[PDB]
Amino acid sequence: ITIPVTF
Amino acid sequence: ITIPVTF
Amino acid sequence: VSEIRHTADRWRVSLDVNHFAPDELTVKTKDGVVEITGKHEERQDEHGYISRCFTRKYTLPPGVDPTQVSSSLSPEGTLTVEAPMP
Amino acid sequence: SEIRRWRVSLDVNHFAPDELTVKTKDGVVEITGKHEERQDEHGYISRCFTRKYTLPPGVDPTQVSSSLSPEGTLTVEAPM
Repeated sequence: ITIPVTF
Repeated sequence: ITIPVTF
Repeated sequence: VSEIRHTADRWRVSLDVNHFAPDELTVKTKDGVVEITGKHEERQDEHGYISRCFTRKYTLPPGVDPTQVSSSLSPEGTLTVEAPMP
Repeated sequence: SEIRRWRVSLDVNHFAPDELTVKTKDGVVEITGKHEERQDEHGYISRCFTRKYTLPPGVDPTQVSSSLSPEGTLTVEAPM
């Protein structure tokens, strides 16, 4: 389950 | 350790 | 992590809180509810900076007096909350 | 729950994908897992944590990716 990553 | 309780 | 350990006429629960320090724990009781909070601010551990919070609520059986609720911490980070029955 | 390209393991079994967030700021990845009070086998429980890691110098902040294993282990990884 490829969870987002915000920057 | 004898932890106290808040009522 | 959590163990129900009632005895004949004595309410009793156990909880694994090994990550917390005695002063990072709070046990609070009100109207048939026992309330456990574990909490520490951001601090270093081996892998970096960790901050934890949890709140655990147990329902207290009727008749039980929140004046009588007590606690204790084992050296191995297990918190126990007990209370006797009327 | 350790650090091993650059990658980190982490146990978040008690958290759901929408209760987790991953963010990168200032050469630091920040992992937050929060769930509001929910009933369990013993009563009610609410949990929160924030975990920070400093990114190694080579690492590009925009390339950092994340994936949660379905049995409750979160990994965060990037290459250099």
